[PDB]
Amino acid sequence: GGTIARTIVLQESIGKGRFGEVWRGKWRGEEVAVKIFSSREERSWFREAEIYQTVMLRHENILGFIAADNKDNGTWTQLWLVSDYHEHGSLFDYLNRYTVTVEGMIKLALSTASGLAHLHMEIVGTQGKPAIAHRDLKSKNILVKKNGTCCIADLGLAVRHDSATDTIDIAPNHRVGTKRYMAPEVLDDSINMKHFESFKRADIYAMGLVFWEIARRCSIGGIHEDYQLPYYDLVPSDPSVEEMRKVVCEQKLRPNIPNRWQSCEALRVMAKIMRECWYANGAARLTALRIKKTLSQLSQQEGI
Ligand SMILES: COc1ccc(-c2c(-c3ccnc(NC(C)=O)c3)[nH]c3cccnc23)nc1
Repeated sequence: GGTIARTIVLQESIGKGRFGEVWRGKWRGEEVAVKIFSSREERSWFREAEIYQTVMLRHENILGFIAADNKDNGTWTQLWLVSDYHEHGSLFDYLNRYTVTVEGMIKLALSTASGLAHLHMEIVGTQGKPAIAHRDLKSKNILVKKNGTCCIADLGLAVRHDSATDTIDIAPNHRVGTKRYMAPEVLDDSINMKHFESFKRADIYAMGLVFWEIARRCSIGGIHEDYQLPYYDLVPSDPSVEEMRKVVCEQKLRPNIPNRWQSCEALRVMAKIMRECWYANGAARLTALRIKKTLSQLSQQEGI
């Protein structure tokens, strides 16, 4: 029989995904994360398995995929996905529990941008990698590793591009991600979903929101802000597309950038990156590769 799910023992319930239940399990003596889907969720399981098996996807800042498998308990079949386990869990959880140093903030922002740049990058060759857009980037979908760096997770809603024909591998539905992090063009449905670059640009808007969440938690001289989700000051919990659209598209508001972020170079660099991810016009936003370059130049300066 099989050598994956058969030999894994579930230990602790982690929580529920969009589809699938998440667990901490033990495989060959090591801790692993397991996501379990029912038979009726096969389409969601298969699509996530497909994204994680993309040629050349592996990267230090992308969740490490182990395997897709099935497990029959004698009554029903379970569809499994197995990955590396990260004890800190999400960046959302990490930022709620802790404050970070200037060094800590740059490590989190650089690692996030490096993972997104890798996802977004097309690699030519026999073992080429297609460009991939996430479509649901948020702090709850980024995990924090023991070394204080991030890895991008929740790849189930991703879209992949074929550069030669300029085609996207699936027929994309509108507004699939988390409403709070939807880019202006997604909220007002002006996004041209036939152009792959549109999805990459919408991911950068969401990454800007995540950088704002991190920067709030950066403590200098014991001074920092409390943890908040972006737009906590303007929309209810679980906002609708309409509530977000009125704020982001009509009133044209963005998360507030505090005055204290101008007192420190690292916070001035982060604040400038945010403003340049938040442009209503996606074509004006920075690329993930440009952000990675800016933050790498900053990490080198701070001696991280
Ligand atoms: C390809 O296989 C997987 C397996 C698990 C997850 C996954 C994880 C996950 C991963 C690693 N470590 C942890 N660690 C702590 C402490 O939660 C949690 N959290 C989630 C929440 C919702 C949906 N999926 C997930 N994704 C993909």
